[PDB]
Amino acid sequence: GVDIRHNKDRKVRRKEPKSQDIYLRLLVKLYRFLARRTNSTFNQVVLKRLFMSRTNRPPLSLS
Amino acid sequence: NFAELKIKRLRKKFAQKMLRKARRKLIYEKAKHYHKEYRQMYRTEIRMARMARKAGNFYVPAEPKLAFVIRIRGINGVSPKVRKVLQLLRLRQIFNGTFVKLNKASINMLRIVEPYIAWGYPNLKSVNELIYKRGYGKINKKRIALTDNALIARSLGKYGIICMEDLIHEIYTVGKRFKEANNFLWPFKLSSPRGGMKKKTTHFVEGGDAGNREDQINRLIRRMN
Amino acid sequence: NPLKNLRIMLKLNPYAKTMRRNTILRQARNHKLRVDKAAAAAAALQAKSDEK
Amino acid sequence: KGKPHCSRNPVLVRGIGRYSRSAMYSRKAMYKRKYSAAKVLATVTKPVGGDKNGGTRVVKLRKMPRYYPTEDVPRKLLSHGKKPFSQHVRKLRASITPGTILIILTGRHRGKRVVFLKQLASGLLLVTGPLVLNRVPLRRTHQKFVIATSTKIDISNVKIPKHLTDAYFKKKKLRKPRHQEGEIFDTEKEKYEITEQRKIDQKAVDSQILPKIKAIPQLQGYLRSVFALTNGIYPHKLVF
RNA sequence: CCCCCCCGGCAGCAGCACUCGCCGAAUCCCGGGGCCGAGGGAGCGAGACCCGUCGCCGCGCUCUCCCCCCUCGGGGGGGCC
RNA sequence: GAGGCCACGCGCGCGUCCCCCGAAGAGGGGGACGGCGGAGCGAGCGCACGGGGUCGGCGGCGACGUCGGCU
RNA sequence: CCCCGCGGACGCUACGCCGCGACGAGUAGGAGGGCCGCUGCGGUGAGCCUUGAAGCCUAGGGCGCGGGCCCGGGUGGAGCCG
Ligand SMILES: [Mg+2]
Ligand SMILES: [Mg+2]
Ligand SMILES: [Mg+2]
Ligand SMILES: [Mg+2]
Ligand SMILES: [Mg+2]
Ligand SMILES: [Mg+2]
Ligand SMILES: [Mg+2]
Ligand SMILES: [Mg+2]
Repeated sequence: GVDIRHNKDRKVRRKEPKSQDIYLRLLVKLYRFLARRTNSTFNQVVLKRLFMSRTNRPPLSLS
Repeated sequence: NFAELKIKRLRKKFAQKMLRKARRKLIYEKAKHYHKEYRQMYRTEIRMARMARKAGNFYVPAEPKLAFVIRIRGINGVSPKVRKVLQLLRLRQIFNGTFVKLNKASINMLRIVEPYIAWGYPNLKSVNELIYKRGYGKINKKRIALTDNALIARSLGKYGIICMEDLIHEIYTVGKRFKEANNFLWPFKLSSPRGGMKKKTTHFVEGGDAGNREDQINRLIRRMN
Repeated sequence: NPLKNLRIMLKLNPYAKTMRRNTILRQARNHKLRVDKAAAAAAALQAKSDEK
Repeated sequence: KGKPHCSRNPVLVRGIGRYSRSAMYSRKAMYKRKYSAAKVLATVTKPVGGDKNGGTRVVKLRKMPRYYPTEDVPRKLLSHGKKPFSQHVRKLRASITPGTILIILTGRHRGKRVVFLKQLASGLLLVTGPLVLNRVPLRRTHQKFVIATSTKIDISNVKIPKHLTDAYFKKKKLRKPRHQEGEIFDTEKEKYEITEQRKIDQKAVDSQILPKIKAIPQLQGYLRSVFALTNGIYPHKLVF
């Protein structure tokens, strides 16, 4: 037996969009490839934002 | 451009091979120098004791600066302070071993977890056996076996430790980067002591196994791994 | 396992080969010296017992 | 090219040479042997013959496969060892020296005492407890399944024939060419035949082993007897 | 028999006359029994084609020349400044 | 001056130290070390304690009686 | 400038495939997955079926950790399933 705690083992985060939008899934494929094969952290941020929900992607006003 | 690119790849491979050869020669000579240092220290202790006895005085050796700590009791019914100190020593399992740099703070922690551990002062042979047979690195939070020197070099080369011999030297003679070298090592997962223990529930000085046995930790290690 | 696998130990520490070779040569020399010294002691005993 | 030389680095322990890198450099004289600078036709042209068939034909060897299976198996990795049985080193127990009396533990010659002659290329022992004594011909046996006793005869300076090899003693079979389905019994030839060559070899070996057996008293009686376990005796307490 | 000698000498030496230790960078060699064999495209090279006998590591021989010791070209050694 | 070890082995020029004569203790002649200086390349066989097992080893037995099927 | 060879395994349902490391108790309770199961509806299988559907029986052969499922034999006689 090992003296560890298992309540925080599974990190709760989006690994994919919960949406079934096929266009969104295609561009998630594109940015998954770009984030994997480039060192640009911008691609990583964009991919994790694509995974997000609508409340986590609020609309941006023109102003 | 085919001949030119062949020349380019041959030159690159040859430069890489020469670099590997130079690094291997450096590793060999560092190990030789470490051997010289070890025998110098071992003979120096004997010589100092001899001159003190010739003069009729007493030579008190330096208090040991390295300890090996083995957790001997299990994980059931442990008080919170003992549990916390064992976690800070990285002994979360029975028959787990860890090298500890000895000072006031570490010794007081060892006193706190005294009933749960057996600790002592390992010798050069014990350090060699532990690192070579059961040495695993914490590389990218993974337990990776130390099967190549490149694994040590990629994680500790910024500190000058680039081989098994450098790691063993830093562990044995407690160097400047002992904390980094020791935390790089995964805690040793030792077997059950072959031949059994005396009594895990009492102290070593009262016929048991817990607490500080001075240099009998080497006997324990030989039976342990 | 190094300490059991010679080439694995040499991969991790190339100086182990020269240490091991020096140890083997030294042990052979010391064994020969002790054997010769014991044989000389036995021959001296034979001479001092059958010196006539 | 030059004549191959001996190793010049004597082995003192397996994997370790007696001399160091610089010592072997000086022994090899690498200081002056320094060097800086300086197929098979796949297709064959054949005259096809016949008028206006062109000149010749460029016929390739190893034509491409006619058929491909629906799926294959990936090739294995590489193991840097695992030599074939013919290249294995053959180990012999120190108690088995030429002329030792052995005890057979398995087979139809179970419990018989035979004479050891030599180890063969496969590590199998060649024995002949002489056929006039206990009906054991020149025959192979396995050193794992024998007991080496302490009694020995000096079978030095006797001539074991050179053709007595593993290929010589290998079993022979008849079945099964020109026959696929068994409606008529192919049980013929099942009577193994002792070859005249085998009889000649047996006579030649025994004619020079027997006088040395008769040289010591009642060893022939010992070889005629078979080994057995009496109810009082135990193999771990027995000196062989 | 015990102690001090004016002082010892020889051999051995934690003894292969089993009295009493701690050890191994001051440590190596060999052997036996048991359990196991997971993985499966490792080729920067020829532009591969018989199934990559491959990488790292440790070695040997040749692209130099003399000899030595056994076999009858083969095997085993000393090197060669 | 009648042994052991070295993971020491190309030249040229530069530096550092040592040696000789030193006719200003000038100037040349020699050794040792170098991490210094603009210029491409060793290949060819093997053995293997070398990124997890193979044999280019073998035997016996097989139809109305026996072989295998841990379910 | 490849060519005496015109040639060169598999892969990548990307909701897929592959690698490495650590870990595995569980009531009340929470969550995920279910190519677990029942009934009916929209699509789809140029699906199955009187040369035998459903159901049932079975010392028959198997698959899955499991929920369960497939196939053989019998009975049955008109519908059924992915
Ligand atoms: Mg567990
Ligand atoms: Mg839990
Ligand atoms: Mg308890
Ligand atoms: Mg036991
Ligand atoms: Mg208690
Ligand atoms: Mg001793
Ligand atoms: Mg396998
Ligand atoms: Mg659970």
